[PDB]
Amino acid sequence: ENFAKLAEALYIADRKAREAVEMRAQVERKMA
Amino acid sequence: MIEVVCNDRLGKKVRVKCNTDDTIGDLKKLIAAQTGTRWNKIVLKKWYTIFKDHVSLGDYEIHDGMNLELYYQ
Amino acid sequence: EARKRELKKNKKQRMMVRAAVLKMKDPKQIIRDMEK
Amino acid sequence: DHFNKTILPKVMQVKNFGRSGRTKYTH
Amino acid sequence: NTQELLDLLVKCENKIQTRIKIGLNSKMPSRFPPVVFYTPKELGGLGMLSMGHVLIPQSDLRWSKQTDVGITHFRSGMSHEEDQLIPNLYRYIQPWESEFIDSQRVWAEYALKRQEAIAQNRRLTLEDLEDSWDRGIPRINTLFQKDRHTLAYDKGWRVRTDFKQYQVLKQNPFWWTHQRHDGKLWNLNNYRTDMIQALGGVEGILEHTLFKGTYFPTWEGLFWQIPNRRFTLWWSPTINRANVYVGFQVQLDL
Amino acid sequence: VESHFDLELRAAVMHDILDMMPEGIKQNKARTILQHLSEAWRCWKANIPWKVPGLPTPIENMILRYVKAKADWWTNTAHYNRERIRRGATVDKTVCKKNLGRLTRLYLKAEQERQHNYLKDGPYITAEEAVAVYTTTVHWLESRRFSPIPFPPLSYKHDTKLLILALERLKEAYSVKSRLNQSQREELGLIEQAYDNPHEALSRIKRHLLTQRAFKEVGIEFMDLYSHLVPVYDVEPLEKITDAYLDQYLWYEADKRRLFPPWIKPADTEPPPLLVYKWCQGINNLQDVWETSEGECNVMLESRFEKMYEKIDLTLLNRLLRLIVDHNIADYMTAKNNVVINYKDMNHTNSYGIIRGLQFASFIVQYYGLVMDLLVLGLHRASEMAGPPQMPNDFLSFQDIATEAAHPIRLFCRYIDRIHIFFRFTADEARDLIQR
Amino acid sequence: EFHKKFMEK
RNA sequence: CUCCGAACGGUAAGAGCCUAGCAUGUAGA
Repeated sequence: ENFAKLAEALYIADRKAREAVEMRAQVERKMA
Repeated sequence: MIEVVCNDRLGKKVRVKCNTDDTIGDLKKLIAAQTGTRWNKIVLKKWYTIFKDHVSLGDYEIHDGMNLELYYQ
Repeated sequence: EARKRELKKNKKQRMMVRAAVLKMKDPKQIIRDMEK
Repeated sequence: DHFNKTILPKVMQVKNFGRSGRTKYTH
Repeated sequence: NTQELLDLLVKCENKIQTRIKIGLNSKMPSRFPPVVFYTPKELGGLGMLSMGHVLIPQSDLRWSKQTDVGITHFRSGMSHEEDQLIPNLYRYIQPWESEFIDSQRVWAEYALKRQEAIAQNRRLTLEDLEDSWDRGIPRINTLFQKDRHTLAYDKGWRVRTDFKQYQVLKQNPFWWTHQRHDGKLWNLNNYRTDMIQALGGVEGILEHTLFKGTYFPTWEGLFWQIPNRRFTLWWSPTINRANVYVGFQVQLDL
Repeated sequence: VESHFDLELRAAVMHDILDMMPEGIKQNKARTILQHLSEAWRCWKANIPWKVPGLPTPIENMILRYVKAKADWWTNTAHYNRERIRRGATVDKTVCKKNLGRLTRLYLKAEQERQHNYLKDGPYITAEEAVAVYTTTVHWLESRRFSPIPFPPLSYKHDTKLLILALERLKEAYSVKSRLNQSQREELGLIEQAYDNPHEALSRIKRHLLTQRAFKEVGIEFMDLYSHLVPVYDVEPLEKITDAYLDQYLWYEADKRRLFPPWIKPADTEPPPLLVYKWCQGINNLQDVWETSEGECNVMLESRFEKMYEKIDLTLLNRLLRLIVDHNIADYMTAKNNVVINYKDMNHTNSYGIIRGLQFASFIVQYYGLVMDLLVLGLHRASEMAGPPQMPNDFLSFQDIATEAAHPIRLFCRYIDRIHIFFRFTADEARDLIQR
Repeated sequence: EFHKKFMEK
């Protein structure tokens, strides 16, 4: 039951982390 | 020097140490000394290849371990 | 090791077959009946 | 017994699958 | 260095000899020379590359030929000491210490020769590389192989060879190296020569074979339950003698 | 033997049918109920929720009890066989296959239970720690400047060479010397069609990598090992060809762009020379590694994670693969890692772990170990052990003595699953560490 | 039972 | 430096002819 909720939380966390990492890498590439 | 196995399937598995160029009379003496039977009564065979009391040992060319079916006269 | 027992069984069967073949048409069965 | 029986690796009494005995007069 | 390792190798070789000599007759005989095995398949035998001390007795090297005067008996060279058929395979491997030292000495000369060729406008001269042809770190034949360009575009074969145990249902001893990229991991023809020398040459090692006669006065290869029968017949005198089994001689009906 | 136990169980079932609720003597039933119980036990042997319907309550209860008894006897026989497995005591030829099959079905049930636990329960991968590991990999890639995988187009020269090499490897693995099967003929035919039509084969493989996001039933096979088993899996032939293709492409791209560091690299060399010599000489080539006049000390840490398989974040695997490889091939690899599993009769569950038998698996495991190495060894230590991308170091070399003299760790190695560490540290750090 | 068995086999 | 072992795993099976050391001691008319 809670496994699906934990998996959805992990997926949302991974998506947010990927978006933030892409933004940070773009900012660094623009800075360099 | 040669080691011979005067063997039989009737409670006589004897190991005599024979000389190289020796005769068979002395070999029969040793077989009696280790087996416990009169000298002239012993008989040695290998499928009716009766070895005689004058033909030498190196004549047949026995070597270490050549067992011999023992029989009595 | 068991191959020896298998070969022994095969040889025993072959020997029984040969004995039956020699006895069925034997001189005392076939040739003896040939005179009758 | 024609061999030396000293160059052998550790020892060889008999590999005939019957070594019931264990002795060599070391003590 | 592992004494237990060598002792266990000897025990395992003896265990194989069990049923290697017991497969024929359930006796476990006394003497039974290893020459029934250490003759390679080129002559007919097995090719048992052994490591344990298989002492060959001096009373198993007798041969004669009745040609012009009579049966001139002879014997191989065993007056010094016992016959050491397989003294040690470690002596004929060039171990990793010698391998690394020879590599450090040889790859530098290879680079020097390559620089001299690039300067002198020379190609891959196999004659010049014949001195540094032995093993390299991988086999130098791979450097001058036929699939050099085709094999150079594949990096990372060690992991593939490692996980081949999952990609295949059979043990693949390829951890040591790759047969293509790394080349060969040993050489043994010198060991075969040493073996045939210790057995008293071909004529000495073959006095047990039945072709003392057979209309074959010389060595001419004609190698055509085929191998089991061929083996137990080609060693029937060396096997079915009297100084191995007990002396319960039995003759046949005819 | 077990036959006596089975006969006793059958006799107990007959006695239960006669006495345990026989529904009165009115021309009662026969061994058909025994056949139903045997079928139910066979169904349970598949680890399925099937049972023995079509009977009353106490009949079903007695059937379940007898099935549990027979299964306990089978598990006990399997434990007794596994006890005489390492040593063996000269086991026979027929008992080996029976013990292997029993252990195989036991492991199939265990893997099914693990997959069901991962599904119903939520044993996640420490989502905070997961985001941390992802950020660490991001910074590592940014520091190394290792670009991602430019997925193969149909406009490359050495792609035909890679396809021919994959065909050669698959042929050398399939048929070694006089070996064939019902499906092995399919593999030989696929290899022949590829050697004949390499362009069409490469186009088909590109179509699979761009569109194919699934896989067929992969079988399981246990290698007849004594101590540690080597489970070999079966795959599809065209799937195998595409697997080898994109695998070898990933290997070539990584070797070209240096996608892997030297320490995590069982690689082009022999294991004993490289490992022993480099390791020992690095232990000897350190900056006064053997000096103990100042109370210094040295330690060696050898271990094995035992968690590079069956405990991996598949979602994190897909995330990292997208971070380092394009979406198509990365998603295809993530799908093939958890495609399907099938026993002789059972159907094991995917989404539990990595399928090591599938091709292109060594890249996955090495990248997983690389992530774990970036986690354990850290950033500065790895940045000093590797060196910059403009001038990296050797397997155990450095740009200067200060690169190793600063941190405690001086040398590192890593196998497919093994790991080895050697670090020096002064007595002040020793006292602080023991205090902690 | 199953855990220790699968761990040591 | 004296501790030395024996049996089985072994002798194909066969049709015609021939020779013999051994064994009961009785019930009953």
